[PDB]
Amino acid sequence: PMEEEEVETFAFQAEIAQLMSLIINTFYSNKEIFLRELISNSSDALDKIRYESLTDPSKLDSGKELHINLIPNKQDRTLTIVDTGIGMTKADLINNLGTIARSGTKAFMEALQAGADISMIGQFGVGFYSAYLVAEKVTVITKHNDDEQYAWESSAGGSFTVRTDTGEPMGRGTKVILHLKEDQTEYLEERRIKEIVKKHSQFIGYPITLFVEKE
Ligand SMILES: Nc1ncnc2c1ncn2[C@@H]1O[C@H](COP(=O)(O)OP(=O)(O)O)[C@@H](O)[C@H]1O
Ligand SMILES: [Mg+2]
Repeated sequence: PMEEEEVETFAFQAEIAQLMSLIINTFYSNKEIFLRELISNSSDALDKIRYESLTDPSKLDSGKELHINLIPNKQDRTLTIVDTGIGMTKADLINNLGTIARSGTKAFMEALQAGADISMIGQFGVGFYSAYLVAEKVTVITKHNDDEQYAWESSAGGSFTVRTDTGEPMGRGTKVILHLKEDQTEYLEERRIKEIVKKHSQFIGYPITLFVEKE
């Protein structure tokens, strides 16, 4: 019997859409900082569930281990960053990943126009959008204790979608799936991933593991 799935399409807030266009259509060196930004997000989400669990230990029923996994896939050209952090409810996903204005967005675009390094993006409260330095499409799968599993996705161009995820269940957390641009396949290489984790993400307070498919 044919399955039926609901999709909701949302417009990015106008300056977030302008920032995404600037990130995609301008050459930047130092693109590797995308991974620092996504690991930082995971670390923040791990902190949240860790503290929430102090008030309410049953919040870890959906899984006690607090960690980050990095999964390059050379066959489908994706790099996935998975955490067991707090996750996002549907409302969190729509509000925090594109609809609500970020106070730093205009300042950051001015800084970039004046020649700032793209590394400065996290300081402006818009670090997630660094994924578009290396990815043509991003899919975020997330599960929060309060709610069902959802999938957010965008290829930029001004819009994103949200749907209930019918894929593999996660117990709790977020997976960011980067569909890499053709010229950015270095970020599937185990040596390159280890290099940029060591350079930029050395003080994060949860274990990170890199899973490499046997060649
Ligand atoms: N791995 C994650 N788990 C939970 N929420 C996340 C994740 N990544 C991003 N988010 C949500 O998206 C928001 C935007 O992230 P970002 O653009 O990096 O800004 P910032 O980290 O400065 O808030 C975060 O504040 C958070 O609410
Ligand atoms: Mg961030």
